[PDB]
Amino acid sequence: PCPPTNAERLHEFHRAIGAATPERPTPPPPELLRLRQTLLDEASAEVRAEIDHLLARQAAGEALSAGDLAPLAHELADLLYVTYGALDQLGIDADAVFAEVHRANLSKASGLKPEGWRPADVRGVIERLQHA
Amino acid sequence: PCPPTNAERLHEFHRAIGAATPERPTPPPPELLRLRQTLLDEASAEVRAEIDHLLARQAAGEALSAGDLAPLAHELADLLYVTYGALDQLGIDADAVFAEVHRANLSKASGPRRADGKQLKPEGWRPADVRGVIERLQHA
Ligand SMILES: O=c1ccn([C@H]2C[C@H](O)[C@@H](COP(=O)(O)O)O2)c(=O)[nH]1
Repeated sequence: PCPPTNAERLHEFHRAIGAATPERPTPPPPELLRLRQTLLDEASAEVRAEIDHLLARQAAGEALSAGDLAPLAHELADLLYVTYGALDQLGIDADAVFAEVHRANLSKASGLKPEGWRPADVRGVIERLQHA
Repeated sequence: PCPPTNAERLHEFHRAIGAATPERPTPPPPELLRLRQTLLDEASAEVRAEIDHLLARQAAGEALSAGDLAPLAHELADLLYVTYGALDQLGIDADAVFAEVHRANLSKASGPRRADGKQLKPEGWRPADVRGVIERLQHA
């Protein structure tokens, strides 16, 4: 009926590979935080490498095609993958947190802050996630 | 209908600020790439600072609570926002790309693991065909 969200895909991946994926927000061991940092740094470096390639080709006058974007698109998705992966390993529903950030960002656009603007309250999202 | 995805939320956000983005994959101006790179670097640095802070509290002997994770979770979601933001400005359906990357990541399950925990690739592993995703979206 509906495809899984990208956040739910990360849950499937971590279960498939035996990586920690708690049901509820869970303070992690330092080894997990270190790995998440390393995976983010790896993905971030590949994105930058591909952006630099495209800028260098444009500087030389190349007319980029849609297909020329595929390496960059791949690395940007890898960066999503390990960003979702950090939230999943923390036991934090990424869609619930993203929804709150989106609420605050979109509400901010509807104003310059609008009158009763409420910034993102991720602590509240964390507390509600513990109590399902 | 199916609920909106986070990539669809970015498309909604870009329209709402009056900067509607392409519906199909579209090569961007160089200015667009340099701006998206800066946003990614700043969001990445915010995340790194929060991870460093949690690691420093743990190395001090402090016990983290779930509530202590909210600043990190916030900055990770901000990073999602600017990463999805980049794909949306390129006119590239993030969910289509992500689905194919996901399929190729699930096929790594039989591979070995690195000392830090990273899942590595088994022999015979084949990468995702993101060129095929872009081609499919471009014609469609
Ligand atoms: O432990 C891991 C190992 C790999 N990946 C995903 C992130 C990227 O989508 C892609 C990067 O893998 P490498 O190409 O760096 O091996 O696999 C993870 O999420 N967790």
